[PDB]
Amino acid sequence: VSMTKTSVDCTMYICGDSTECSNLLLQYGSFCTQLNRALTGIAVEQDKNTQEVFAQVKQIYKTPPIKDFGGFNFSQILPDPSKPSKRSFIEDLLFNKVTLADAGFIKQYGDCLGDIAARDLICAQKFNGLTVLPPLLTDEMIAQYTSALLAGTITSGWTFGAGAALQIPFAMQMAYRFNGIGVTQNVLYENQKLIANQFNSAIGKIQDSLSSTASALGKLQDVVNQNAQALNTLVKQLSSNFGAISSVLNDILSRLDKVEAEVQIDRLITGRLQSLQTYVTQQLIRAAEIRASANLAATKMSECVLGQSKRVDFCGKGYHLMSFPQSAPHGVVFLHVTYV
Amino acid sequence: IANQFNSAIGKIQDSLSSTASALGKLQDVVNQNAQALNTLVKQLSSNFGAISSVLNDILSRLDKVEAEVQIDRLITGRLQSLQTYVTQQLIRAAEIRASANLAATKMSECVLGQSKRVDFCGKGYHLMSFPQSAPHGVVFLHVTYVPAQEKNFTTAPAICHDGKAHFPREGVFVSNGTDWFVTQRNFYEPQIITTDNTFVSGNCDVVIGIVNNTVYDPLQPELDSFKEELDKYFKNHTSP
Amino acid sequence: TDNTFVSGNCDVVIGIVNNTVYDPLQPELDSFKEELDKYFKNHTSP
Amino acid sequence: SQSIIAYTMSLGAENSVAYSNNSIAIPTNFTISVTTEILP
Ligand SMILES: *[C@@H]1O[C@H](CO)[C@@H](O[C@@H]2O[C@H](CO)[C@@H](O[C@H]3O[C@H](CO)[C@@H](O)[C@H](O)[C@@H]3O)[C@H](O)[C@H]2NC(C)=O)[C@H](O)[C@H]1NC(C)=O
Ligand SMILES: *[C@@H]1O[C@H](CO)[C@@H](O[C@@H]2O[C@H](CO)[C@@H](O[C@H]3O[C@H](CO)[C@@H](O)[C@H](O)[C@@H]3O)[C@H](O)[C@H]2NC(C)=O)[C@H](O)[C@H]1NC(C)=O
Ligand SMILES: *[C@@H]1O[C@H](CO)[C@@H](O[C@@H]2O[C@H](CO)[C@@H](O[C@H]3O[C@H](CO)[C@@H](O)[C@H](O)[C@@H]3O)[C@H](O)[C@H]2NC(C)=O)[C@H](O)[C@H]1NC(C)=O
Ligand SMILES: *[C@@H]1O[C@H](CO)[C@@H](O[C@@H]2O[C@H](CO)[C@@H](O[C@H]3O[C@H](CO)[C@@H](O)[C@H](O)[C@@H]3O)[C@H](O)[C@H]2NC(C)=O)[C@H](O)[C@H]1NC(C)=O
Ligand SMILES: *[C@@H]1O[C@H](CO)[C@@H](O[C@@H]2O[C@H](CO)[C@@H](O[C@H]3O[C@H](CO)[C@@H](O)[C@H](O)[C@@H]3O)[C@H](O)[C@H]2NC(C)=O)[C@H](O)[C@H]1NC(C)=O
Ligand SMILES: *[C@@H]1O[C@H](CO[C@@H]2O[C@@H](C)[C@@H](O)[C@@H](O)[C@@H]2O)[C@@H](O[C@@H]2O[C@H](CO)[C@@H](O)[C@H](O)[C@H]2NC(C)=O)[C@H](O)[C@H]1NC(C)=O
Ligand SMILES: *[C@@H]1O[C@H](CO)[C@@H](O)[C@H](O)[C@H]1NC(C)=O
Ligand SMILES: *[C@@H]1O[C@H](CO)[C@@H](O)[C@H](O)[C@H]1NC(C)=O
Ligand SMILES: *[C@@H]1O[C@H](CO)[C@@H](O)[C@H](O)[C@H]1NC(C)=O
Ligand SMILES: *[C@@H]1O[C@H](CO)[C@@H](O)[C@H](O)[C@H]1NC(C)=O
Repeated sequence: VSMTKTSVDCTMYICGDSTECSNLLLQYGSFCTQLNRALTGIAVEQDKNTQEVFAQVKQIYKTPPIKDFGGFNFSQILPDPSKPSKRSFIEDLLFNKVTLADAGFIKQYGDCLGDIAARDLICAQKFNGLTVLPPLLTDEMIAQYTSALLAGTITSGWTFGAGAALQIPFAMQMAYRFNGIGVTQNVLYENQKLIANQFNSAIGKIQDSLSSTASALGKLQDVVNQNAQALNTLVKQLSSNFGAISSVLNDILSRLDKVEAEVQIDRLITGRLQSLQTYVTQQLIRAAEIRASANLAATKMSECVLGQSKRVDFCGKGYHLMSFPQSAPHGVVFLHVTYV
Repeated sequence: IANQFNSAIGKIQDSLSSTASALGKLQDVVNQNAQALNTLVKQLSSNFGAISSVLNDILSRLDKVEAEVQIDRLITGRLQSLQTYVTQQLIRAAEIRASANLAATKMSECVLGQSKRVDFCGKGYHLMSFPQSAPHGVVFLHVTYVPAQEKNFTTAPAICHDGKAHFPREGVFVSNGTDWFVTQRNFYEPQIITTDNTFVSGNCDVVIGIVNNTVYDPLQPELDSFKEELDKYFKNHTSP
Repeated sequence: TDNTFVSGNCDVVIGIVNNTVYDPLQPELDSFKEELDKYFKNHTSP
Repeated sequence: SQSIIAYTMSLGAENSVAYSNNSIAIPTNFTISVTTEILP
């Protein structure tokens, strides 16, 4: 649904506190503002992508105190009241299963210097002018929007999508579903205890699958890994000579006088300018893959969660009954329920 | 329905006349096109380390053997400025294509049709949509049915009348608290529960939450009214 | 006749099969004929 | 008396929908809504 926001300031990346270099970098004109402006365009689009996927209700629905859903057991996908973050059991699995780089939540020297400065990459990225901004919506606010869509789905069916939420008993909602897939509603009511046991058992396999297998969240970990590998590659390009006598502007300025320091520095400015434009082009292209994924995820939220879909194999494999959204780090997970 | 629609179009007419914050998606495209060209024109001012931003000054001051070194800096920085503009435009143009293919999909599914897709053709249940042109874009006026004034009702998944269980053919069973009816799912038009409104399957022991009420047979008053005719004829024909 | 609808003669449909179609109004009218005959049979006596 | 305030954003109006195992809400009336969607 999104990727890590980043701002990279052209000045501390290229010139790294050298005012001497800064007076050369101005000779390349508006390239710095184009980079800053670009990355700001990507960073605002991450909040928009998250807003369009999750904020599909203007009302925060909540579940009734009595869980009488006709024998269906949503307790594993609904919020847990006992937890300090209002995640469901399946969301707390999904949140452990992705290993992040920089949430943006206040990095403040004591964590940055000394013992941790060896193993941690994220502090060194910050020291070189690369910064990761936090999302507009916390993982608590995504968990609340996901709760509203799920509590709306189990209490109200599709009606909370089309207008105000209208209560219906859950076995009568599930009958309107069966009728949608061309199965007559008495096939639910005559088999309801079996249909609930099949659903409750199937939700149990999601618990076990997510607890067991390492490959499940590959579509999300490969976003976090591309963010981290591109940032590491951009930090590593500060090591490059570009044909100058040193990788470090302070060395060149220690050794040389202005007349030829300008020639050694011009090379480092050039290549560094080229290293940022490469990263920002790669990030603009990636951001278009993530926006194409977010617009699909918003379309699936609208058509599989707020509704029921006639579209074959769109809302999982089978004939679609309903779907439950779940939050994940930088993503969304749909539990599609299908009649097979 | 016509007065609600005529008033709703009247609010589009007023809204578009009133508020500046509406066509922001289109003005953003014109602004990004204008900004990118202004930035590419401003890059002609940049020295790139040459003695001047202006190519004729270098050709005024210097002879070819070193004018070419000053020129090669400007060629390099300018050529990098074009590739930056053209990459930005190639990327942006893919966003406008994605927007156009969505607009073509909405033209096909919302204007040339009616969509069962929830929230694809405006907020509500989709009835129809009207396209309107705009500078570099399209506006769709989506027309939607939205359910408005609700009442609560008691309901049941089935009715029991003769140990046989009954389900609606279409719609849902509702009760005002004293009597029972079928209504269509999305609008309250209650009807007497009959063998035309409902279908039978199995007996009342399997359906959780089934309720007792009579189910009317509309053929029975015909055969009853003809039984009264039959008796009055037989009673008369005791006399001849 | 409530599970099915009628259109055309059997000569046009490729692969059509013969079977009875039940009319649920017919046993109502048949039971109404047995009721009519028991009334007329009793009516021989007065 | 105007100033810049800062606040945690409200996601929407909080709403406990009145679910019960035998209760249904049905609309007795409707509004035709016309809504504008804008695309490049
Ligand atoms: C909905 O399904 C839930 C998951 O199966 C179920 O919760 C589970 O219920 C069992 C039986 O009560 C618990 O088993 C444990 O019970 C206590 C817990 O302190 C232990 O002392 C026992 O040794 C035993 O391990 C599960 O732990 C419990 N799982 C969770 C995640 O809570 C619900 O009860 C079902 N809901 C309804 C309404 O039936
Ligand atoms: C539940 O819905 C029922 C059907 O609309 C409704 O019953 C109907 O109530 C009206 C009065 O409000 C009756 O109207 C008759 O009243 C007397 C009867 O002797 C006559 O003088 C009048 O001319 C008129 O015919 C309806 O006859 C009656 N229908 C039936 C089938 O009994 C209930 O009142 C509703 N209950 C609630 C709680 O809203
Ligand atoms: C819905 O209507 C049903 C028909 O009126 C009714 O079923 C009847 O329920 C009673 C009580 O369970 C049974 O009464 C008999 O119970 C035992 C023998 O089974 C005896 O001890 C009693 O003396 C008495 O004979 C009826 O036999 C039963 N009738 C049928 C045809 O099943 C339901 O109880 C009603 N339910 C509700 C909630 O209204
Ligand atoms: C399906 O049921 C049909 C009605 O019972 C049946 O039609 C009958 O078919 C036979 C053979 O074609 C006809 O028999 C007559 O054929 C000629 C005259 O047409 C004579 O030489 C024979 O002696 C005999 O009279 C029936 O007349 C015909 N009935 C009707 C109403 O058309 C189909 O054959 C059955 N098909 C199958 C596969 O079961
Ligand atoms: C269904 O909802 C309709 C609104 O969406 C509602 O229409 C409104 O009806 C009232 C009267 O009940 C009208 O009020 C005006 O009526 C006349 C003038 O026409 C005056 O005497 C009144 O003082 C008042 O000005 C509303 O103008 C009308 N609104 C619209 C948009 O037509 C229906 O009444 C509702 N229908 C049902 C069956 O509940
Ligand atoms: C639909 O019903 C809900 C709740 O159930 C009703 O509660 C009583 C008021 C009574 O009508 C019972 O027979 C029903 O079972 C209604 O929700 C209440 O709304 C009012 C404000 O209008 C609020 O003060 C109460 O706290 C709400 N109660 C609960 C439990 O949430 C709702 O108003 C009914 N809708 C309509 C259109 O009548
Ligand atoms: C509905 O809930 C009540 C308690 O409020 C319970 O007694 C009843 O058995 C339930 N009925 C059904 C059909 O689930
Ligand atoms: C009674 O039967 C006679 C014929 O036998 C007929 O003329 C008369 O109209 C009948 N009246 C009624 C009320 O059926
Ligand atoms: C079906 O195939 C059989 C041969 O297996 C053939 O005799 C028959 O005519 C075919 N029937 C139809 C309705 O096509
Ligand atoms: C026969 O007719 C008489 C009235 O003439 C009636 O009392 C009796 O019950 C009838 N019996 C039958 C079997 O119809």
